[PDB]
Amino acid sequence: VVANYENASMAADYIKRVSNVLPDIGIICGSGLGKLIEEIEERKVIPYINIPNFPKTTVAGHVGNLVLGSVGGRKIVAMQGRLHMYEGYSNQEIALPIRVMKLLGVRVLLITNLAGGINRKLKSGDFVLIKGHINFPGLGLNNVLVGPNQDEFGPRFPDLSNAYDRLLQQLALKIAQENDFQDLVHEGVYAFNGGPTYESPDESNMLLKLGCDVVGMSTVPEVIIACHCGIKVLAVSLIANNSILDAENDVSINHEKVLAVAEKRADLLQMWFKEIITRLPLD
Amino acid sequence: VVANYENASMAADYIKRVSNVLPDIGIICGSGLGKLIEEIEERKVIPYINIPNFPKTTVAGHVGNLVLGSVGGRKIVAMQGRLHMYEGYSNQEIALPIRVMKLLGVRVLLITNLAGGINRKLKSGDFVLIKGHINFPGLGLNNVLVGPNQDEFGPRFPDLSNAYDRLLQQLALKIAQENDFQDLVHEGVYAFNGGPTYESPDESNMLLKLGCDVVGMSTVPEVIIACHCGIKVLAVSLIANNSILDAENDVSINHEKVLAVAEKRADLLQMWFKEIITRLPLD
Amino acid sequence: VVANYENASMAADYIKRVSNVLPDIGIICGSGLGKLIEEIEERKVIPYINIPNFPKTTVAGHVGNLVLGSVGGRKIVAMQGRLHMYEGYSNQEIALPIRVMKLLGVRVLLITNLAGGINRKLKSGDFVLIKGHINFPGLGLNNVLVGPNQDEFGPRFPDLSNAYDRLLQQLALKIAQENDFQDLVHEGVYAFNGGPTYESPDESNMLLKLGCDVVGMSTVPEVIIACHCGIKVLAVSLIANNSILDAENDVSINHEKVLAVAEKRADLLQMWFKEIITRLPLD
Ligand code: HPA
Ligand code: HPA
Ligand code: HPA
Repeated sequence: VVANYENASMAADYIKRVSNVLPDIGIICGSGLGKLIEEIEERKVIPYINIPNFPKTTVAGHVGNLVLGSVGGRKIVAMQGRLHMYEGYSNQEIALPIRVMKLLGVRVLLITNLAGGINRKLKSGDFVLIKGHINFPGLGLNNVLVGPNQDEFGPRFPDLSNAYDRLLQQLALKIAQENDFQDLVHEGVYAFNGGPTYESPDESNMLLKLGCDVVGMSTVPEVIIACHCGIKVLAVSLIANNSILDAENDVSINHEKVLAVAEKRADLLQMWFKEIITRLPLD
Repeated sequence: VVANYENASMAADYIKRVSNVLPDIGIICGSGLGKLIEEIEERKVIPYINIPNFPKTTVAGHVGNLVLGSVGGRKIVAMQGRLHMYEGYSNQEIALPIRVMKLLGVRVLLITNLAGGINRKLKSGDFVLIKGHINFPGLGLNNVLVGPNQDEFGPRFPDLSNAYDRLLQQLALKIAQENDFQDLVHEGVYAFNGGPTYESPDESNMLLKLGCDVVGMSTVPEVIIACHCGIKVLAVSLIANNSILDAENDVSINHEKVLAVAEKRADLLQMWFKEIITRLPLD
Repeated sequence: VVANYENASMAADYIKRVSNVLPDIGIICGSGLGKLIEEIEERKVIPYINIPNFPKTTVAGHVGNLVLGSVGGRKIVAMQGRLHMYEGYSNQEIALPIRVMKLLGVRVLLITNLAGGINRKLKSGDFVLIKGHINFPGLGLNNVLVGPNQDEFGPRFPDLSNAYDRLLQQLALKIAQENDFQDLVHEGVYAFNGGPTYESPDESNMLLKLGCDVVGMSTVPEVIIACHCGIKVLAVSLIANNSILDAENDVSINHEKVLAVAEKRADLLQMWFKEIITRLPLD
């Protein structure tokens, strides 16, 4: 199923009938960072399998829901259960939910993820406001926009110069200052590793020479689809470990340690994004 | 349809019957740089959709023709309407027209494209004679030759050390000196970004560290297929903008500005390649 | 055919019935480096086409056998006829034979390959014990593990920090010292170029800046599948040429010169790995 104007409209038609919510804000949370989706007020949970033209996620399994409701007086739509390209999903399957968000009226997309630190200033438990990215799949002919262009959503050759909104980064940093955890908040360039293997010690060493501050396996496809159709983006990475430090000390990297860091920071991140949603500018 | 010896021969059989032209030179022009195809003498225009085994281009749309005729006393065949890999075409679809050119008797392939400047010495409106390339799709298992090797056309492991002919670069530079626009002609290494998104500011910064002078979204697949079967190549990039300058000044990159640069330089490039064709060495 | 637990078991069932050999060691040899497969004692040769669920190799042609028997008192299984990803094989086709090796009881995998030298200390005819790798296909969303994870074999996010066993590298180096050819044995980082084109002179220059010592077109997919399911790996590259030297002197790179180097070093490499197999630690 192509993520075109007609197929995305069929999905939005179903969502509009099931919930009265017309959201202005979209949210995609990383694994273990989705507790905020539980406190959505007046919420409607729609499984992916019930939405027309939504991608099939049975092979991977686990949760896959679209949740719509209110947070701090704001109408939002949240993706519960993230689609990652290392699972084998095509460009069309990744793009359709974001373009359905666009047809529902989403103008701001807030994204969180887990990732590894490359810049020696980044430690486990730090946050990174993403101000730019280095897209290795895109350079190697695996860009999420490879294929025919859907002209109703955006241009054939998008400009990514301002994909990460400056004013949204300033707002997130100010809220961190107001609550005195600005000592955990950095800015940096995000490198897209397709995955699913963690970067080898020598791959981390290469990313250090290339100017990468953070490396992860997601986010960049969603940001490009959102920037393509004109949706503002705020992207925040939670640093689970510094792979340059781990290479020097021969310390292993595994998913159990990563999720433990997510649990250590889940509540603080939930409070942070709840206030960001509340403080998002109006018209 | 595989771009094998049998399928390419079926296409060449049709072309040979429709036109008496046996071309020695092949031409592929970038968007907005194809006015020379309008001045082909005694020309025959063959739409792609009429040629057996030629790739289907209806989804992308727009012009797609094979034009055969004479330029300056030389017999040429021109591709009007370029096939780009960011559109979703497979390796086989890209390769077949060049291998059909080979079966028609083409020995020299002349290519132009639009691209962005990385080397700080490159300005908008400059020309770059490509003397080498850095193929990011090829390194990441998306090389145009990935798949079974068609032994009738070339070897399994081609050498790209001399893919860009030295004597053809010298000839193009001499013609520029004879007409006093050598101050616009540079040499450089071409980086292949799969596209279709323009390079982010940080991706341009990485390409500067990697030694890339120019970055674009085409040409390298055609050069590899041509070098595979023994066709000499001359490749010229027209610099639409310097993305390193644009990153420092936060200036946007879009296709409208790119085509305006192509229109600014179209006539000069048409005169240039008309003389290159005329001056190409004989046997 | 997916390389899952059920399909690999069907292949192992057939292999177990055809040969009484329960191997503990697996071997994959590069082109021209497989003479050791001829001296397997009490050996059984099983063509790939006869094994259920084994990938189809008729399009590429040439030899494709699984050989099981004894070397120096050790029970081994050898892949005769290597599957390379530049041929067009999918992730599932590459992975299945290694996962069948795992189900047969293989705990150590020994791999050899031909490659080009980047580090200026590497000359033609040298050996390189691979201690790490830089996987460009993996970074660009062409990792061999992209797709659904087969949980019976390994985790979703594997750690590659110790994919190349330290103790196996020490053993191979000691045997080289015992026979006085340690002056040919180096250590280095292996870069994975998808192929099938040899690296351009500028691509070799980039790999020099990125810290790559060796570049080749294989091995890394097999190492990742083996590390995924817990198989120890020893990987040795034979340097056919130094492409940085060849770029400075404009010397061509072709497969005929590469195979001549393999023939020059075949017997020494056969003696080397025969002793490595004999000296592999017991329980
Ligand atoms: O090192 C890592 N840690 C956590 N997440 C990651 N995603 C890519 N690399 C890493
Ligand atoms: O910056 C650019 N400008 C014009 N063409 C391009 N192709 C890739 N990047 C660019
Ligand atoms: O330069 C080379 N020589 C031999 N094998 C190779 N594999 C990749 N590059 C090379």
